Amino acid sequence: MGKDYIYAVTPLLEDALMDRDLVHRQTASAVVQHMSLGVYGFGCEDSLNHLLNYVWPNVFETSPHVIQAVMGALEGLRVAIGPCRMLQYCLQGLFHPARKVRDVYWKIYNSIYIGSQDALIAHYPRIYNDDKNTYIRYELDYIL
Amino acid sequence: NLPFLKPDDIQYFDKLLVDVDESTLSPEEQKERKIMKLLLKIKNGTPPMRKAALRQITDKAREFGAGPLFNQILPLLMSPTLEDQERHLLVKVIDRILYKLDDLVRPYVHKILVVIEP
Amino acid sequence: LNIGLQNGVLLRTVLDPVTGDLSDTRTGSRPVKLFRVRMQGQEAVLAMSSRSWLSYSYQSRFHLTPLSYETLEFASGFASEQCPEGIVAISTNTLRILALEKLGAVFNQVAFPLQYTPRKFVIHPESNNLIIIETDHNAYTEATKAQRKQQMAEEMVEAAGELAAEMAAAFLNENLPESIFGAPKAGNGQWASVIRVMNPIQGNTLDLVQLEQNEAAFSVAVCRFSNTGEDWYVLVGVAKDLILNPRSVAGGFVYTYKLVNNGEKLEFLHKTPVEEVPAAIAPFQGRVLIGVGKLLRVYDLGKKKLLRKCENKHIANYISGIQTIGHRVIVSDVQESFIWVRYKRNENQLIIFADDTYPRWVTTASLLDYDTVAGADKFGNICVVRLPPNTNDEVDNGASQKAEVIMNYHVGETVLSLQKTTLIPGGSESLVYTTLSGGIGILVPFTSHEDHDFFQHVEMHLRSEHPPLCGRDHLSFRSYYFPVKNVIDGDLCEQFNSMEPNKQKNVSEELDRTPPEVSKKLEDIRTRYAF
Amino acid sequence: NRFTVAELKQLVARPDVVEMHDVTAQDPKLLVHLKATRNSVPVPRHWCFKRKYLQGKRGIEKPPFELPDFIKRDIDYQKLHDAFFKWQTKPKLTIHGDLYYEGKEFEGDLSDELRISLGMPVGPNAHKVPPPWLIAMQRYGPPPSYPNLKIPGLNSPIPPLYGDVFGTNAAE
Amino acid sequence: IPNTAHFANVTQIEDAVSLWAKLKLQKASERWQPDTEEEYEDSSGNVVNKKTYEDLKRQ
Amino acid sequence: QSKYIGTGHADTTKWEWLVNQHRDSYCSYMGHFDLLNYFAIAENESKARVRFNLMEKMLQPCGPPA
Amino acid sequence: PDLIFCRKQAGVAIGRLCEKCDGKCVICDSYVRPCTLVRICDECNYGSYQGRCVICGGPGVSDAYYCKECTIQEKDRDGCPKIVNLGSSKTDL
Amino acid sequence: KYSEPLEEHGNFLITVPGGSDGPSGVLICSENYITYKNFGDQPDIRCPIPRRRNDLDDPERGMIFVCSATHKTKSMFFFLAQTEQGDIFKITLETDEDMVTEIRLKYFDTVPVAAAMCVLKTGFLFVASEFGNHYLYQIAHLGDDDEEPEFSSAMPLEDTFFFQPRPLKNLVLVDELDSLSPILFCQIADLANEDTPQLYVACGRGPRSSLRVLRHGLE
Repeated sequence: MGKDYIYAVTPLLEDALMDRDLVHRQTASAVVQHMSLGVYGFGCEDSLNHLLNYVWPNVFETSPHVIQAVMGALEGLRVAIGPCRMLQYCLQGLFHPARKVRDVYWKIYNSIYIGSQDALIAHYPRIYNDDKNTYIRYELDYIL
Repeated sequence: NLPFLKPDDIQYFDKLLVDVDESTLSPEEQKERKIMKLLLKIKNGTPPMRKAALRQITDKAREFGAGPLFNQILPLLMSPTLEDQERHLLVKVIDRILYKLDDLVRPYVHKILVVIEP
Repeated sequence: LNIGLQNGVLLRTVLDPVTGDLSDTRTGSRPVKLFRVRMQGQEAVLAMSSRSWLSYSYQSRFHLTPLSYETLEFASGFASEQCPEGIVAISTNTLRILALEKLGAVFNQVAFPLQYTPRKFVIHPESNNLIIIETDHNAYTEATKAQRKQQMAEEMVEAAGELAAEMAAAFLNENLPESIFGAPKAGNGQWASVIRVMNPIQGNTLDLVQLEQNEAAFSVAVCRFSNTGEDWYVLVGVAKDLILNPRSVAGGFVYTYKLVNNGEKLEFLHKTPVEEVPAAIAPFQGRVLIGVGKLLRVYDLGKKKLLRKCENKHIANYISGIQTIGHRVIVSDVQESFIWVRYKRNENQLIIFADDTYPRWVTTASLLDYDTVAGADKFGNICVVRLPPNTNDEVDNGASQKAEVIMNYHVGETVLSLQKTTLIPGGSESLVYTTLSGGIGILVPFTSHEDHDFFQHVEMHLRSEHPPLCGRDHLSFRSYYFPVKNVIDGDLCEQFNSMEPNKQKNVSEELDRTPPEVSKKLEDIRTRYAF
Repeated sequence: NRFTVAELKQLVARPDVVEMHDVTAQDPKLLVHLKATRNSVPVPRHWCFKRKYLQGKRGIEKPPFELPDFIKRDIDYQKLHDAFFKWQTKPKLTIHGDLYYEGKEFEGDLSDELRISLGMPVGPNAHKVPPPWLIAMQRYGPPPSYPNLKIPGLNSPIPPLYGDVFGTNAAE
Repeated sequence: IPNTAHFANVTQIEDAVSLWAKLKLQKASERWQPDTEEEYEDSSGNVVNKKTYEDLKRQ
Repeated sequence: QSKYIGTGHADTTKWEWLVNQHRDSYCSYMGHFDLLNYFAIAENESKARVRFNLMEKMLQPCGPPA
Repeated sequence: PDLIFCRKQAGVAIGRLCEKCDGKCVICDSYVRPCTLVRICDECNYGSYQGRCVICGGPGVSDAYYCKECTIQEKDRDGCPKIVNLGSSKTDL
Repeated sequence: KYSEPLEEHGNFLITVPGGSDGPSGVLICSENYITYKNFGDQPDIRCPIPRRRNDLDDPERGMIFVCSATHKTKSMFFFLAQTEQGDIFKITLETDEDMVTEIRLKYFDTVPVAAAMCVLKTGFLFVASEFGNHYLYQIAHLGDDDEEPEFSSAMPLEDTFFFQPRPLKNLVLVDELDSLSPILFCQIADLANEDTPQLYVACGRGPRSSLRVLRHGLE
C-alpha cells in the first residue's frame, strides 16, 4: 500500500535523515529499507532515488551500531532498485586512495554482488585496454 | 586456555594435570596416549580447538601405531559415559582413523566387531 | 450461439436456458454470414464476411482467426472421399473444396530462402520493394568461393596420379549446397556480405550486389536528397577488416546507389570512405545521418563522395543506431542509453542535447511518441523513456538536460525490432517486438485506470498462486536486470486458465469477480489489441 | 614512488575531474578511469572532513519539517482522500546524484500589487494609457536588447492591452 | 590561459601551458565540418571548404 | 571455498578485479540463452563451438601474468 | 551482538522454533509477514538435535520461517540458518 | 576415485554403458579426437575426427562434435554424434567386454547443426537445429553396417580419414518443425493487398537464414 502514497512522506523522512543526531539516522534508514521492499517494482523508484540521495552520504559512520542501519538500507536498495544505479553510485570509490574509504566501498560492493550476481554483469563500465593485458570485454560489442 | 577438567575423564587426564612426560621417559610412541587427551580437547574444549585435533590426527594416524591406537580409541567410546554428541565425535574419529588406517584396521576387526555389535 | 448482422458486426454468447453473457466483434463492412464446420473432431464457426474467419475452441483458448483465402458467397462442411474433412466454399461462380492442416497458430508463414544472415530492411514506397542485407563473418563470397575452389583444384592437380585428375575435376565441378554441408570454417576474419532487393509478392529477387571477401555491410537506407531530384537513392554501409574479438577494424565505406530499374537494380554512384565502421544511416531532414564509430555526421549528395555537411564527435562509445524525429535525432549508443541530440539547421550543428542515466546496451529503438522513445537491450530487457516536459532544445559527465527511464523490465530475449504498429485493424496500435528466440510479442498500453488496477491485482495474486516451475520467483525472472515499472507480466497474468479449479475460484473471489468473468476480462485486452 | 599530480593528470584523457588526493592511491590510472564514468556519482564531500558534516554548523536555524500542502490542504470522508490522494503536489527534489554535502541546503508584464502601488490605472477599452517608461521608448526608439517586444501604441494596437498585460513578446 | 575547471588542481607554468594546449579545442567540434563541393565541375572535386567554394563561385 | 569468491576487498588489484569480472561474465554467457544465441550469430559458429571457446578462455583471460 | 549462523549445505530438514522464538525469522528476526519456511543442515537434526528451535536453541513448537523482507532479499538461499556461533556452539550451557 | 589428465580439452562427456549392457567408461570428444577411457585395468583409445575430404576451411582447426546421442538395442548401442559440420556419425564401439578395442565411426548422414539430438526408439531421431527449423528424421536404413568406410582407431595413420559427405541415405526427414528462430529483424507492414498488415521477419543463420512473411490468419 506504500506505492499509493509515498511521495507525500518523502520529505518527512528526508528531514529526519539529515545531520540531526546519531539516533535519528537509524530510524530513517530503517524506514527507507522497509518501504523499498514494500514498494518493490510497483513504480515508485523516483522517491526511492530521492531518499537514496540522502541515505548514501550517511554511509561514512564509525558507529558500530549505526552502520548496520545503513548497511541494511543499502542491501534492501540493491534488491529493490537494481544494481544498474546502486553500483553506478558505488563505482566512483572502488579504488579510492583512502584505506578507510575502500573498507566501506568494497563492503557495499560485496553486499551488492552476492545479490544480483549476474544481474550487474550488464551494468559495469567499459574498462579500457591497457598495453599489458586485455581488459576491454570486446565480446559484447557486436552488431548483429 | 581450554575449559575446566572433569572427574569423568580421569582415564587419560594425567597430561594437563600430572607430569606424564611421554617424550622424556616413556615407551615408544607414547605421545599417542596424550593424543587421547587431545581427544578430550575434541570433547572438552572449543569447536575449532576440538576439530583441530581431528584434523591433526587425520595426518598422523598412519604414524601412530594401529594396535595402541585401536586399544585407546575403542575403550574410549565403549564406556557408558559416551554421550550423544560424544558418541558422534567418537564415531567421526573412528571413521577418520579407518580412512587413514585402511589395512591396519584388519587386526582390530575382532575389537570393533565386539564393540560396534551391541 | 453467434449471430452476425448485415455489416461486419457479430455477437456471440454462451448457451443457457436463457440469454447469458455476450460479446461482439467485427471480422467487416460486408454481410456477416455464419456456417458450421467440422474441425479437430469438434465444431467451428466459419464467418463469411469481407475477411473469411474461423472460430473454435482449442487448448482452452477460443482461437478466432481469419481464413487465409479470398472471400466467398457461402460455405459448408464437406466430408467425402476426395475430402474426408474439409470446407466447400461457393464463391462467385465457383466451388472450392479446401482443407487446412493448421491446428493452432496465429501467424501463417510464407518463407523465402536467403544467402547470409540478414541484418536490415528497406521500404521502397515508390515500388513497395524490400532492400535487405546479408552478412556473415568467417564466410566466403561467391567469386571468392569460386576462386578458392579453382585454387584447390589446381593444388590437388599437383599430385602424381595423373590418373585421379578426373576425380579432382569432378570434385571441383560438383555443387554441394550449404544447407547440406553447412558452411566452411572460412577463416577468423574472412567476411562475407551481399545486398538483395526483392519484392514481397513473390520470391523474385529483383537485384543482387555481392562484395569482395573482405568488404562488409551493416546498414541500409532508401532516402531522397533535397539537392538532387525526387529519384530515390539507396545508401548501404560496408566494413573492411572489422575483426572482432579482439575488436580491430580497418575501415568503412558507404555505397550510394541510384536504385536502378525502378526498384530492380542499383547504380554504384559513389563509395565514400571512412576511418570507422559505420553502423547507421537515416534521412535527417533530407540528409544521410551516418554514425561512424563515435561520430555522427550528416552528409549530402556527393558526385564523388558523401560531403560532410555536418559532424558531431560527442558519441559515448559507439553509435549503433539513429532515429529520425521531426526536428531531433535520438541517437542510440552501443555502450550507453540513447541521446536525443538536436540538429540546428539555422546553425547547422548537431549538439548532443540529453542523454540517459542507465548503461542500457541499446539494440533497437523506436520513437513511440514525439519525445517518449522506447528501445530494447542486449541482455533482453526493454525500456521506454522520455525527457521531461519542460526541456528547451537550446540548452545543454552528462548533457545539460537529462531524462529518466519511464517503464523498463526484463523480457527474455533481445527485442531486435520494437515497432509501434497496429497488428489488427480495429484496435489501438501497440508496440510489436521481435526476439532472439523466435517468439514475437506485443506491448499494449492501458486506457482506463480501473483496468490497470484490476490487472495489477490479478498479477499480484497470480505471483503467489501459480509459482514458476523453474523455481525462481516471478520478479526475479521478470526484473532480472531492472525493476519492472508500469508493465504487467502478461505471460503470467494470462496463465491462470490452466490452473487448479479451487485455486481459480480462490483467485476469482479474492479479485471480487467470477472465474469466467476474470477470464473474459483477461481476454478482452487480447481481443481489443490483437487478432 | 608514484606518478606526480601533473604526470598522472596529463597521461589521463579527462583531467577535468582530477583530484589531488586521488593521485596518491595504489592505482591512479584505474581510479581516473573509474571516475570518468558516463553519469555516475562520486564520493561525498565528507571523505576527508573530520567535522562529520554536523559539528561545524551545529546551530541549525530553520523549522524541522514544514507540513506539506499535498495532504493538509471522523477525520474526513469526502475531503480526506480528496485532498491528499486527489489534490496532491509532486515533491520536486534532486534527480540522480545530488549527494548530500555538509550543508547542502544553505548554499512587458507587471504584477497587480506593483501597479497598484506605483499609481498606474487599469487598462481601458479603447484608449492610450502607457506606462511612464513607455514615453522614453516612444521618443528614443525600441530597445536593442529585446527587439521582439511589443508595446501598445508603438507596435501593438490599442484595442494589445488586457488587465495587467502591458506587453507581449512575439518571437519570429 | 583561460580559467578552466580542469586546471583547478594544477600548480605550475610548463604544466599550465601543456594543459592549455592539449586541453584546447581538439579535433572534436571542428570548424562546422566544412564540405562545400562547389559546382565548378559538377562531377568531381569536393575538397573546397566553406571559403574556397565561395571564392570560386563569386568571381 | 565459497566464502566470498567473486569479489576482492579493500586493496584488490585492478587486474584481479577484471579477472573476476570476466570469469563471472562468461558464466552469464555459457548459461544465458539470448547472450549465447547472439554471439553465435556474430562469430558465425555453433553453440558447442562458442561454448568451448568461452570455457577455454576461462583459464586466465583479460591478459594473464601466468 | 552479532549473531553467527551455521551456513552449511541446506538439507531436506524443515525448521523449528521455541514457544517464545517462533514468530520472528531465523535471520530477519522480525514478526512481520512470514514468507517461506526455514531449513537446516545435516548437522542440525542429528540425535539430540532432533526438533530444536533455530533461535532459542531448545524445544521446537512450530516451523522456522523467513521474513518477507528477508526472503525477497534472497537471504533464505544461504546456508543453514541455525543461530550458532563461538558462544552458541555445540559445547554450550 | 579417478583422476587423469587429457591430451586435448574434452568438450563433451559420454558414458559407455556399463554392466551387462556393455562395459562402462567415458567417451570424451575433444577437438578432433574422440577418446574412450574406461577406468580400471583398461587402457584408453583415441580416434581422430574423420573430417570431410577436399574441404575449404583453415586446416589448423580440429573439428569437435557439437552434439551427441545414443540408442538402446539388444547389444548394439549407437552414438549419433553431430560433428561441427553436420555429418552425423554413427560412432559405434567394439571391445572384448573388459577393455575397449576400437570405435568404428562412419558418415551415416549430414544434417544441420545439432543443438539437441534425441535418438529414441520407433525409428526416430530429433535433430534440433542450433538456429532454424528442427527435424524429426525416420531411420529407414540400418544406419551402420553398410558399404561406407568403417573408420576405427586401431588402423594407424600419419592426416584424418577425409570421407566424402554422402547425401541423406540412412535417414529420412519424416517431419520438419518450423522453428522461426533465431529472428534477426522484423517489420510490421501491409506490403500486400491484405487489410491486415503482415509481419516481414528476416531470420535464420547464414545458409539457413531466410525471410518470412507472417500473415495474421489461419493458413
